[PDB]
Amino acid sequence: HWGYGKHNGPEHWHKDFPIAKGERQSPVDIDTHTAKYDPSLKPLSVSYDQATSLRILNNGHAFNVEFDDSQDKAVLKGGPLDGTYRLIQFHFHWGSLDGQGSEHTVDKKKYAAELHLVHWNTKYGDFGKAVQQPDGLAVLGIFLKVGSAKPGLQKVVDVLDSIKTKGKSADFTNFDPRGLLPESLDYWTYPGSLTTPPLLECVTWIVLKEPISVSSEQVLKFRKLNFNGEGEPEELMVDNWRPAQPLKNRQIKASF
Ligand SMILES: OCc1ccccc1
Ligand SMILES: [Zn+2]
Repeated sequence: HWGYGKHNGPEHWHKDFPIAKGERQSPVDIDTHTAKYDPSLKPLSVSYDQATSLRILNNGHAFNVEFDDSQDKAVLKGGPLDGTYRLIQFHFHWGSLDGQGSEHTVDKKKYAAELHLVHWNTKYGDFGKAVQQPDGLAVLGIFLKVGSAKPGLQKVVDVLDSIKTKGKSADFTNFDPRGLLPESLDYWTYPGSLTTPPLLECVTWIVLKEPISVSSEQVLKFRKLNFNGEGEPEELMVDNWRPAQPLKNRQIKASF
């Protein structure tokens, strides 16, 4: 199956998922000089005060912190969005080195990692139906650079020991995602896709301009995770990022 190795990595995905060469694939390089300020964009609204996290899972390609999305508790709205999108999970993509790891790039610059807060359009009833719609998901992307530690991320870093291998999960209640947000909500937005198979073209991407900083020790712990399951040969979970894809017929808009 698909992965990030030499024989099943991003350049191989198109064989099982033809949409990999589609018209609105993600991630993309964000050319800051070509992105245009869009005055029609409404302010972004991130309401995570009532967010209810439940568990953290190592799924073989990243670790997801999952939330209870059976009620409107943590929602994203505004910005380029019409309607309300509910937070279902967040995960990261990172590298083997601080010089790479992000999926989106800024003027070709690669960050050490990238956080994806995934939300689905409540008008479609559930995540499974939303991914079958062009405007089914809204994903907030946040870059990570190495420098000072991010206090709000430590709880995540500390539990990784308990989900080292694929298929392992652990209770992860009362985690506040507001602790992973940068100060400014200025962003770039464009229509795209999931960056992992099935690569469905159902995402309105909202990528924040301001990165958050995490410590060398924090990202170091990410790199100790495994792509493999327990009892299998150990392959470190690193470089689980898809590279930039052709922008094709799309315009990236800036909120600033
Ligand atoms: O890349 C965004 C994404 C969201 C949900 C599931 C997979 C991928
Ligand atoms: Zn992702």
